Amino acid sequence: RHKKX
Amino acid sequence: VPVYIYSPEYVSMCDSLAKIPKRASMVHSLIEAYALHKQMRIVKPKVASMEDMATFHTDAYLQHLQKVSQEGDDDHPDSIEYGLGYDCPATEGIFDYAAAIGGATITAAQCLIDGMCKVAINWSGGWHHAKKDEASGFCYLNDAVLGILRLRRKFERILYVDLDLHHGDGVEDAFSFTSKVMTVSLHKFSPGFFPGTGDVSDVGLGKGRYYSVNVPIQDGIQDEKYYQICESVLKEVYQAFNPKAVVLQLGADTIAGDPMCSFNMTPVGIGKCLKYILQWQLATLILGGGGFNLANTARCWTYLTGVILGKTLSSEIPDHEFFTAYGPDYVLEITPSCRPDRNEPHRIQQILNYIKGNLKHV
Ligand SMILES: [K+]
Ligand SMILES: [K+]
Ligand SMILES: [Zn+2]
Repeated sequence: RHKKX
Repeated sequence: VPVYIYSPEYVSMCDSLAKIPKRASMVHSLIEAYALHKQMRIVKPKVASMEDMATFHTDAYLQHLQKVSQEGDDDHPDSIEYGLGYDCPATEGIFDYAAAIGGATITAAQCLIDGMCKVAINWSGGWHHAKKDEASGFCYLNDAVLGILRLRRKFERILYVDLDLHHGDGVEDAFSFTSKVMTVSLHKFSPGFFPGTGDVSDVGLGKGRYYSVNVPIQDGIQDEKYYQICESVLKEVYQAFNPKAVVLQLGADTIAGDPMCSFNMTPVGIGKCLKYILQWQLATLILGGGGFNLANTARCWTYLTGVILGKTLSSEIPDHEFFTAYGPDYVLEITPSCRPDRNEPHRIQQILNYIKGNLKHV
């Protein structure tokens, strides 16, 4: 799970 | 005559989105300041029903979003399971704002089904990261997916083209197993960069294998090289897939001056891509997306509305509610930054050759 932000 | 999805109340809802406050008003205001709305058919959006939204999103996710939206409970403990948190805060009203945006895109698609227009525009749509059961990347409901599912009532092959800075992972995921919808995304692809997916080798799954197309691109690309890549891919895709309708996501976070400071595009480069697609004379649904230099995003989508209308706009920003946001020069044109293009021609060529190999199976 990446952060956008 | 293009349909323009708009109402004052709709724009006011879209203005409350946490990562882009006031952007919808700025975009509409500048379009209106150039009088482009007088050359389009203005259509008020219908709000999406729960049944509309549940054609893609799960009941459990929709119920959670409805719950935390009621009072803006950004401290609910179950929000991280549903993707809410830093990127997607539980802004008060977000469930209804998202249903309005989803309904606006569905309304655009219905206008296209009915032959009301050949181009329908929802500049406040394009929230392409949202998953069936998860908010993601500032997207709570995936209006692009909802719009494609509405077009599927009539069109057996839909081409989704995604020119946002980010990979359109939510739309690609939704249709990964089907060949009725081909997704094509050009995006920055670099480990650590959101959402982390969309390599050229990601081509979809099962019956949808080779019906997803990804163009991974590095920092610094400018108008000419971007259009060359885009036209090359779309030429092959059009010949191989023969779409009957197009959904085009035009996130302006690629544009020079965006705080994300990744691509180095101007609206002219994106406009050339848009013109290439419009020349196909297919039913075309136009969406917004990212764009975090708000004035530049209004500049871009205003210019692209002109491109849709075949109209050349004056360089001078006209007087309007947000005039002072365009200072000190008050012109529509955007100037690229003086930083390097990290895209090597040999790498771009191999990406294009890999895609052409993929599309032979189509
Ligand atoms: K993209
Ligand atoms: K697909
Ligand atoms: Zn984006």
